[PDB]
Amino acid sequence: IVGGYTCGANTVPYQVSLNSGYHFCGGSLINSQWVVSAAHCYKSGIQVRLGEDNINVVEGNEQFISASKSIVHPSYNSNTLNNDIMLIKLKSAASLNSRVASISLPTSCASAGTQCLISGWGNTKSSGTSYPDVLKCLKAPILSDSSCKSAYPGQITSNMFCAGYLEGGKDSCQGDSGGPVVCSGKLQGIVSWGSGCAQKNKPGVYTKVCNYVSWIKQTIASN
Amino acid sequence: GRCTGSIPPICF
Ligand SMILES: [Ca+2]
Repeated sequence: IVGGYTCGANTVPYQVSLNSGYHFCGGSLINSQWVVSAAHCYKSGIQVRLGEDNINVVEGNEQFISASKSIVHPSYNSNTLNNDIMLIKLKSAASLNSRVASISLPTSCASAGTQCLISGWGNTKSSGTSYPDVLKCLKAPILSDSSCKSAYPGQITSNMFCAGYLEGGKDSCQGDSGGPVVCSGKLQGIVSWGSGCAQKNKPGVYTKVCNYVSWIKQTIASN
Repeated sequence: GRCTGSIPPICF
């Protein structure tokens, strides 16, 4: 996260880190046994790390649980990033409390201008790289679909939205992929792609979670 | 470039 702030320990209790011997993506806990992340984050050997703040120090609220199932949307296109969503089933249920908690799925899509919270352990620099120890946060608005399309001609599908800034300096970046965009207490977005990070006129692009609620519920029910 | 914020990035 570029241009953001230190969240504070366990203030984003649905935020998870996906770990394969290193942090490589974020995700969002949606019930005690399931996480939502980006399809582009798929790999074998995922360990889900819940209750993290400092991802480099064991502090006491961590739960480390192996993925049992990692389910990429059947229509994910890796060239366009359409349908950039994956469901991860945990091998055992997480213990839910104030510091490890699920986030609600949307009952409707969010409107342009709605302020959202974007979080992750990604890069905090727009030029070069620096990776934080602790979780970072950014408040960012949903942009109009026309502004999104003007920014990214020919590239924005009905399953994507833009959030953030056009003036530069505030965005999700390397290591934030798969993580949450939460608006009014609902998971509306997944960190998906952009042209660089925090560049002028190039806002972040996010998977539009409200389109997938029925798919998520059916997938969980059947697995 | 057009890239994902994964480690490593996926760019296009
Ligand atoms: Ca830790």
